This record gives sequence, C-alpha cells and structure tokens, in this order.
Amino acid sequence: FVNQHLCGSDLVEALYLVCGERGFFYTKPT
Amino acid sequence: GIVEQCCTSICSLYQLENYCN
Repeated sequence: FVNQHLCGSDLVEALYLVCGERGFFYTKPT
Repeated sequence: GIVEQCCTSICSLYQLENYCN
C-alpha cells in the first residue's frame, strides 16, 4: 500500500479503493 | 476516526480495511 497522510477526499478514495463494494465509514454515492 | 490515524497520522491498508463497512 502506501504511507501517506490521507484526509477525506484522499482517504475516502483510499477506502473506496481499499473497500470498494463493501463501502466504508464516510458517505457512499447514493 | 479513520481521519485521525490516517490524516493526523499515517494509516495502513489494514487500518483502512477496518473501516470497510
């Protein structure tokens, strides 16, 4: 993976990237 | 929240995985 300071946009995307379909703690599209 | 460990500090995939629903 990577060792960066992820925040919301970068993090969320990091989750959508990691979690993908499973969704994740923040706000899915709809 | 995931933000503290990842944004205030550097997180890890596994830590990112923890939050996948």
